Amino acid sequence: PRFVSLRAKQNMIRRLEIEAENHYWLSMPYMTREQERGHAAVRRREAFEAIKAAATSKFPPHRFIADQLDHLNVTKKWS
Amino acid sequence: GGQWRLQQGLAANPSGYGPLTELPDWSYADGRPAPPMKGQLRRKAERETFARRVVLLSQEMDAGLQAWQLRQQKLQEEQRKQENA
Amino acid sequence: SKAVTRHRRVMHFQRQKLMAVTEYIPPKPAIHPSCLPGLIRLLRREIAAVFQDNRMIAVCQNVALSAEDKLLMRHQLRKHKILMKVFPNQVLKPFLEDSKYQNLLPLFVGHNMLLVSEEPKVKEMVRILRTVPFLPLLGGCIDDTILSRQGFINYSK
Amino acid sequence: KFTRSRIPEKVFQASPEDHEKYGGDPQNPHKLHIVTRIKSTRRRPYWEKDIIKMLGLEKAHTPQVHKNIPSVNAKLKVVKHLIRIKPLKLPQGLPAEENMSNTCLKSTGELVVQWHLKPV
RNA sequence: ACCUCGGAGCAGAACCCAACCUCCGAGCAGUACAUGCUAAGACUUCACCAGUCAAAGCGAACCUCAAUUGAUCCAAUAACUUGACCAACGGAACAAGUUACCCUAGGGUAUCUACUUUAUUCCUCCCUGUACGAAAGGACAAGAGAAAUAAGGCCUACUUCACAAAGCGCCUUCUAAAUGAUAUCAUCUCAACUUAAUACCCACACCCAAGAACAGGGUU
RNA sequence: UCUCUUACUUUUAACCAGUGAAAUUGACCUGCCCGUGAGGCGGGCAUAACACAGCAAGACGAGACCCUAUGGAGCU
RNA sequence: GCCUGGUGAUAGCUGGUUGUCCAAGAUAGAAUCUUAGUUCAACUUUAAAUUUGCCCACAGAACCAAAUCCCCUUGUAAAUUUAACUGUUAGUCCAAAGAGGAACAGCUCUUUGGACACUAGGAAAAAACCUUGUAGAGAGAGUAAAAAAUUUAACACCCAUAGUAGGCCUAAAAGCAGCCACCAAUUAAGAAAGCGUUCAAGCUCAACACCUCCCAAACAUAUA
RNA sequence: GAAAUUGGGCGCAAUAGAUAUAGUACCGCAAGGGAAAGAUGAAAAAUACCAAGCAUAAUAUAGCAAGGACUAACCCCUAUACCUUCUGAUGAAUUAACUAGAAAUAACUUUGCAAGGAGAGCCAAAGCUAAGACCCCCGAAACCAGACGA
Ligand SMILES: [Mg+2]
Ligand SMILES: [Mg+2]
Ligand SMILES: [Mg+2]
Ligand SMILES: [Mg+2]
Ligand SMILES: [Mg+2]
Ligand SMILES: [Mg+2]
Ligand SMILES: [Mg+2]
Ligand SMILES: [Mg+2]
Ligand SMILES: [Mg+2]
Ligand SMILES: [Mg+2]
Ligand SMILES: [Mg+2]
Ligand SMILES: [Mg+2]
Ligand SMILES: [Mg+2]
Ligand SMILES: [Mg+2]
Ligand SMILES: [Mg+2]
Ligand SMILES: [Mg+2]
Ligand SMILES: [Mg+2]
Ligand SMILES: [Mg+2]
Ligand SMILES: [Mg+2]
Repeated sequence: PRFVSLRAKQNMIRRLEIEAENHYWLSMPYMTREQERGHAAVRRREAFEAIKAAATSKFPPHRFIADQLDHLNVTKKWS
Repeated sequence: GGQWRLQQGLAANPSGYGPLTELPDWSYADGRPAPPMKGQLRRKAERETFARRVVLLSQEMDAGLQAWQLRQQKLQEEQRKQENA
Repeated sequence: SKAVTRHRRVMHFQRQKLMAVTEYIPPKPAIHPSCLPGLIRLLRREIAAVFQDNRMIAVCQNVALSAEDKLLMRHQLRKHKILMKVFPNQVLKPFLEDSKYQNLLPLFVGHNMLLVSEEPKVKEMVRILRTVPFLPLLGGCIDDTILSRQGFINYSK
Repeated sequence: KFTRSRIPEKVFQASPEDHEKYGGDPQNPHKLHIVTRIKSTRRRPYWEKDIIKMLGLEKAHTPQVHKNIPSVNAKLKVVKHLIRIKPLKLPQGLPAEENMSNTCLKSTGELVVQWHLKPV
């Protein structure tokens, strides 16, 4: 058995108030659904062509002579 | 006590925006200003991308309504120019 | 445990918090409201007819008797054309002011019975009342003149 | 069974009392929302976890701008118990390329495009 | 009792969903002999295996039912084909009972703490055969007794015994009235007012009624 | 044997001297009550440290009983 | 029997598997001499290729509730395919819809979703409830969840004659053993609502006249 | 599962390596089982510091024995031992030493050469050759053969 304090009721209530104002601001969209249609299709398509393009541009890196020869320096000495 | 600070338009946490966290902490004793704080550079980058997003979304909304008005005007022109001959 | 049980099932704690937050709150006014602000005409016609009937009236405290004793008093006054009337003084207090009886307003309270008359056998009624050591004669009023009990001795004699 | 909850449309129809309560106009409404996650997606169904990831609200107490269009409003209606929504109001204009760096979104909900750190 | 297959509910509205859960069924029959041959595209019992549907085409005419079933190998057959209540129904080519004699692998000499000297009852008798009752009846209380048990001691006798320890022996055991408001009577008052632990203990060596050791008592 | 046990002797014991095992052992600086799911966790309470002798309430410690193995063995 | 060998017998069973650091990672099932196990799938992992995936709006999905399927926009960033393999599965509890049971079980069996086998804070302790997640240092700050509230039961003071001991049945049963009417007198008391008597007589009610040892300590007063 | 046919040490170094200092001591009636261990120096005709366990040096209210700390060891505050088996009892006195992942079909990565590769055999519709990279320890009752035993 667990009982409900005043803290719990006041907390619950302030969450209910935030919720009610969320209900208010979702009650008046700037556009209708007919107006919004395809208003951002270009930017979505370009974004996915970027995802697609980074996916299909995956390949091993370049190998260099300077790195392989630069391993010879492990026996660089003084004279 | 941060609900008061929300009443006054301040950040709810005094470590938010405003003069305590955004002025530089130190200067040179000559009066040369310090190089900027790392967190302030980061934060200005966040605010700038936020502002760019506000501008970008606003412009897509406006272009959206303008394109819709062209589709409605051209539908009505296709109504009136097909009631003839 | 099933959804229907025999005992009242323990709620989930947010269920219980919902139930407590959404309790009924009654309205409270600013000021408490409690701290703010046929037989009757049968008696009026009947006893008002008795007002115009009688020339002489008397009255007593006729509560101090038994049933058969009030039957004896009823028969011994039935021997006369006097009448006895048990009726509420509740209506008789507006009766007196209707009949212009200002000296009779301080007369009719508590247990009383009318002895309305036109012929005085009230001396012989006193002769019946002298054998019983109680039940006094309350003052009457013959023809808008008041009778004290001394006046009942004088007029009755 | 616990399922996904439809919410009727009468819930999202303002009354003039509510226009007196909050600061809204039914004619000429606002363009941009500010959405902030103020509740956890833990102990919430997986669909709400997903919608929080789509809207870009993985970190709590961090504001995000959205469009006030019915698609975004549909996603917001799914997770309206986890978030907070306020209109993005703009006292001065939207920021030009001159004022692009020197902005600050204040607590009130307004986005000021000149953010000095001097007192008035 | 069951083991495979199908229908319905569970599982209300795409699909899926268990139970030694609730109810029905199946292990065929009938007709046709183009129930010929081919072939796009699909579905699919949550895998696989199996299952299903199928346009166009060539060739001809001018299937019902829900389930109505069985892999591989092997046989039989010139060939086409055929072969299990393999029902434990994904089927080992052919193998029962029992073991309290069962067996194996598995599953369900005190170290520490604590501790080691915190008066009841029965019967008798009296008061009294009074109170009370009205006769029958018949008190309490307090007192004397005798017992018994428990508790604490002790050895004068008795008994086991004998510089002593014992018991079968003895000793001791200390809520109810008036008054009275709310509610002028009354009223017991979750009304107020008034009235009805002492005792106990406390500063070398040798012998001891003290003692496991240590301690203690005595040593004039 | 028991009501109902008592005394004594020996042994054992305990102390002193010599000699000197074993089962056991996660670490321990090893309390009580209630509660939880109990030396150790929660709430209370308690609480200088240290041997020696006892006690056996608790801590810590085989024989059964059931099931399983596409595990054995025996008997008919 | 015991010894040596086969023999490192075999064990779907028990027990055990040794440096560092980072990363990704948990719950459909089908067959099986099978339910202490395996195989396939599902889920998981890496690498690779590509192109859509997820969220979804109208329209749409059958006769005899919550929802789902489908799905452009939009918000996002993933998905499918190819290659290669391991491992995991009686999950538990809570919320909801149910089945079996006793509308018992920390009981058994499904479904949807959470959480736990991953962190921290709270709820007394506390796998599964609430808050909360992505990792470091700080003797900074704002918050989230988060403290059980109750205390009861007075009641109307009176006032009662008469047709009548209402008829019938009943020894008589009278307002009160039963049937039927239930009128009436004074100002007004029912041919009677409870005690009560074989029956009576007596008592009230309506109505008349006044109206094993409890278990934080505690505390009702200072501005949220 | 054929055939024709073809043609000294990137060892061990006294718990290791042999069981081996020895098949001795010991155990068994017997067949048979079967150990352990040594360390000077050129000359013996030259006699340090380090495991556990203790001792130097017993102990002081309180509690997985620490951590945050702190002027201060304790006192204050926080803190349900580790392994393993389960969705969430087992084993361990302590120290030292010993004691448990063995396979390159296919795929991948890196070279060589490339319509060919390979030091015959084999593969090849970009292949082939070479390398790298993957697969544990202990434990029955038993069964069989041959001995040794009354
Ligand atoms: Mg399928
Ligand atoms: Mg079978
Ligand atoms: Mg089968
Ligand atoms: Mg000794
Ligand atoms: Mg306990
Ligand atoms: Mg313990
Ligand atoms: Mg002891
Ligand atoms: Mg076998
Ligand atoms: Mg083995
Ligand atoms: Mg096995
Ligand atoms: Mg990770
Ligand atoms: Mg089988
Ligand atoms: Mg198995
Ligand atoms: Mg689509
Ligand atoms: Mg050896
Ligand atoms: Mg040492
Ligand atoms: Mg402590
Ligand atoms: Mg380990
Ligand atoms: Mg012999």
